[PDB]
Amino acid sequence: KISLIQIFRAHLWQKIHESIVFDICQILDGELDVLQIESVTKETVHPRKSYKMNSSAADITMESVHEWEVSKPSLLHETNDSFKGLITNKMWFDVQLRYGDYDSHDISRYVRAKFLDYTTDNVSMYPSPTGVMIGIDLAYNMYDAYGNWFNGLKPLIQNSMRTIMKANPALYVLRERIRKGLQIYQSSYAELFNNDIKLFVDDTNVYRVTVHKTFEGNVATKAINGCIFTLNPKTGHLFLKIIHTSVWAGQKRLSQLAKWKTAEEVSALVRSLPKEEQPKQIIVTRKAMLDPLEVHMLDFPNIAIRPTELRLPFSAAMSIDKLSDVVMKATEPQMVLFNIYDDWLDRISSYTAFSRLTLLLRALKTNEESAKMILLSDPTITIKSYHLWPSFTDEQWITIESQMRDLILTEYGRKYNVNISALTQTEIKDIILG
Amino acid sequence: TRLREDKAAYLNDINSTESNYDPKSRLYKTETLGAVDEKSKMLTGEGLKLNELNQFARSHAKEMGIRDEIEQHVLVANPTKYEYLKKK
Amino acid sequence: RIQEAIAQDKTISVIIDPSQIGSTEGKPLLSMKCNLYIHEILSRWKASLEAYHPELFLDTKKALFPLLLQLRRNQLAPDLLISLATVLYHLQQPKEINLAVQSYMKLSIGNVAWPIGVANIMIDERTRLWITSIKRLITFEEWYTSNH
Amino acid sequence: SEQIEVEEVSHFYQGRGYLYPPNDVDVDLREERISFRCYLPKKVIRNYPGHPEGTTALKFLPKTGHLILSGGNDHTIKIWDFYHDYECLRDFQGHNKPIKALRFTEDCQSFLSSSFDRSVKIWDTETGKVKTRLHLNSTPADVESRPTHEFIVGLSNSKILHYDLVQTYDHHLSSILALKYFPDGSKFISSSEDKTVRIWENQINVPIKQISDHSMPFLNVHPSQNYFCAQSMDNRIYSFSLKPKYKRHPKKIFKGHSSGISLAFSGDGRYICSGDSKSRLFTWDWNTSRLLNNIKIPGPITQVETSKVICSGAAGKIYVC
Amino acid sequence: KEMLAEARARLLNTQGKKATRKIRERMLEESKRIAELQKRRELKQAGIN
RNA sequence: UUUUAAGAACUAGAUACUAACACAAAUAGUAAAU
Ligand SMILES: [Mg+2]
Repeated sequence: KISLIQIFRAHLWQKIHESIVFDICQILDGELDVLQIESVTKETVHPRKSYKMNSSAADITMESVHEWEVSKPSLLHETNDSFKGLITNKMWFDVQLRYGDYDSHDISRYVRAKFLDYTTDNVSMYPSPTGVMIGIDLAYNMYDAYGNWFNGLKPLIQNSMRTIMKANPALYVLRERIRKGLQIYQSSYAELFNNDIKLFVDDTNVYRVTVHKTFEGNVATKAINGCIFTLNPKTGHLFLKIIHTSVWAGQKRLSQLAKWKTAEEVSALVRSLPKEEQPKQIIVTRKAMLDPLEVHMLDFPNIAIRPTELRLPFSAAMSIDKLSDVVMKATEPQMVLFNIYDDWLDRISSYTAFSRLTLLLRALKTNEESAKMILLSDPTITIKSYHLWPSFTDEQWITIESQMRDLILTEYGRKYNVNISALTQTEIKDIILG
Repeated sequence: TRLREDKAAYLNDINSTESNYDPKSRLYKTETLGAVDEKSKMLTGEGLKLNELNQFARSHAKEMGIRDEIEQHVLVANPTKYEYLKKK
Repeated sequence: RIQEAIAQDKTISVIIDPSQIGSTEGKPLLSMKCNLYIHEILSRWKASLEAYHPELFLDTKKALFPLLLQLRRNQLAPDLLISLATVLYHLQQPKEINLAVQSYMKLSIGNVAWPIGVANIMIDERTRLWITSIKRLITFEEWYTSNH
Repeated sequence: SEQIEVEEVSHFYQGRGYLYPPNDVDVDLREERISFRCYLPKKVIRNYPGHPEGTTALKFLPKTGHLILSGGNDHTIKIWDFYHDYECLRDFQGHNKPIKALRFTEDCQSFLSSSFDRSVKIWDTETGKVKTRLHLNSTPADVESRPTHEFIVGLSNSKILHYDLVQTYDHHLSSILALKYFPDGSKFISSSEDKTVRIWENQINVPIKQISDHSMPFLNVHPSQNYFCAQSMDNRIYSFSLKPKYKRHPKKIFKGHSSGISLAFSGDGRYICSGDSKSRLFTWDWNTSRLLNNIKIPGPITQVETSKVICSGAAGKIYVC
Repeated sequence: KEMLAEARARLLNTQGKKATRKIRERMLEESKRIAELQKRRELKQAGIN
């Protein structure tokens, strides 16, 4: 009972029912002509019909252009049928889910079983006393349809299910997850800048532990406000979702809770946004975020999640004040938007702007406060409220690139006990890129 | 809730022959339409995007960096110095 | 029906005075001003439709229709009008586009947005619908003031 | 909640506030920080009175000791010459219940009072006008003005609140007793009902350091900005440094007296004067670390020119030693 | 000399975690008492009992 | 009738204790392991 309760969560069951059937809401939402389809009319599904097994009801009513010939009910792969027994216009699907077991792993007997009984029963809700059943064993991934038949559907179903059972992601969510539990997995770059909108989520600043006095003597753990850091590398408007420690009040270990509230924020942000401002990808260095993100990213098959293949330096976000100045002032959690690049889109493209930016983050990662002084050594040219980095001239930006660059190389050779003079180019470019 | 207007990539061409959508990272790669060049141009694939518009330029300047460096500035490393080189 | 009067008055402009955003007495007036300003933005987008995402215009108008009617009738809750007005106020300031987006983020999170240059709310479905389109008005404005 | 205030004396106003050109008294209020090597007093000059109940508190005046101001538990506040002069300037009235604490405007024109009636008032020191009243359910304990501008009020209900509400500070558990600023603007030390100190940067909620090892009802900061002095209930004085290492030091300690209270240091840091329940002032040689003098004056709380100190206490009289 | 500080310190504590914990708890109680008192004392200096 | 703290400043780290904080990611007070 433990391992299962993992395997399904955030109502992964219900979500499965939506992904499958709703995705059919599309596929046969748009097939009007060839089957003589007026319109695709489905009943808004009460949230519990997915996991309630008492009794079922007609799902998606097909209301024909003209008229339809209902043969005697057969299976999807029960073949030879004379349609003209009846005629209807309105129809429906019954599409159902069950996790089978070594006694009953044969659906069809279940398909026609449930189908028949339901259809011939009162409580079962039907707009037409004709229809179709499509079941699935999640356990052995099987599926079927025992319906009445007017012509043309059969292969539409067949092939369409080939797709579904091989695609509609929720299933791929299981087959990932089941393999988690089982621990079976069969053995044996610059594109960041392409047109579609690419976002950076990095969560190391989300839950910040803070060490404090233990009544007697011990080391006390706590936390102080975080926020979720996301940006597109291109157009430089920062999305900070403020994390106000109130959030964590009473509950649990906040590792899991961190990851799940990060996911739920990122999702909510996405949903709320318009189709034009939505991303086509998401890129995160922390892979502990995979599952929470994904599981809340079932809802948008359009978007495609992609991890890092490569070593990355995003944890220094807070050490550059003004944003952190904002983090420490928040009375109640909220979004704030910012500007990443100061103004780097005039004198450059965002391209080497980002190269310099990563390098800045780096020398902020290794030696830190030396870099902070390097920046603000001469404050005698002053940063506006809108900028973050010290405003410069060409030369200043330039040489500071050189110097900040120099740190990790030198400190490197010294500190990691392998020489800087014996280096090969490609490892230099490596640490520089990562 | 899902926007019903914009099709999931994998439904674009149903036949299992079409092109492979690997549901983990949700990325079509080859394009879904390999048969009929659509009368009106139609998703042309993911790969059809990657070269386009803002990354080529980068590829060029980086070529100029390699070959210049044998001919000492570094694209990723010091950008603007090189950059204004490639300008000149 | 004073709301039927304010909507017919040609003495009200689209300009938002930030000092009125949280006023209880000025609620009916500010509500109409927000209605008038949104129409004005949709008007300029219309006038240059071919130049800025013409395929998103119709959907944006439809999502904003119910909000506009409410603004015209002064049916928005206090906290909601306050947040919307704040976003629109900053939007009227070219060099304050970032403060508008920041305010927008609060509103979308369910928090009250107060003028930044100068606690909580609840969000519904149809309400979530117009809050999303507001972001489109912001992106259009940034493009408009940038391309002329 | 109504309002009624009165004016003391017909002196009125070149056109000057009473507070303003002390100038006249022997010496100079503008005065350099160290008057000279310091002295301890034997002779008491003024009764003051007016109050029929022991003064809650006594303060002086922003800049130099031009005026003196007292808090009465009869719901009254009075201003005084502070030069031993008979006249008490203008009376203030407007609290329901006994006034617990006060603070002055760094510039010196505004004045703040906190009382057990759950209200806090901002006053015009030149008219006695109740300028503004600040709400909140909790009774408000010690309140300070920012040395440059927000109110900082310590509450019985854990929190400390900055007011224009700007910033709440929830970290403290139990009542808050006193708030100082170790370095102006940047940091302050709050001492709380829970036996701990919380140090913070300004306007930022989280606390920089936590110190706990009986209680600290009153804490004061040296004129050099180098030491802190708390009158722990446990009958001792604990010395702390405002400079960076907030570590209490063994070398300086004071236990010649038994006990809320004020501890003050003679300008030039030569002496420390504690006021205690028994009513005897304890004067210690800060440098040599020894009770140098002691008085049994009063039949005592706050103790504040090198020629004198001013005390108050539960007999309701302000005395000058 | 540091190990000798260690042992030399060790021998001289006879109790165990519990007793020491008590010593603390009790003293904390005493401070609570004294505090509550001087509360009442200063309230008496305002006359309200 | 009581009473003497050698006083002040500077500085560094070294041994310790600790902390559900951080290295396809997960453990607790009936039982533990070639
Ligand atoms: Mg046990």
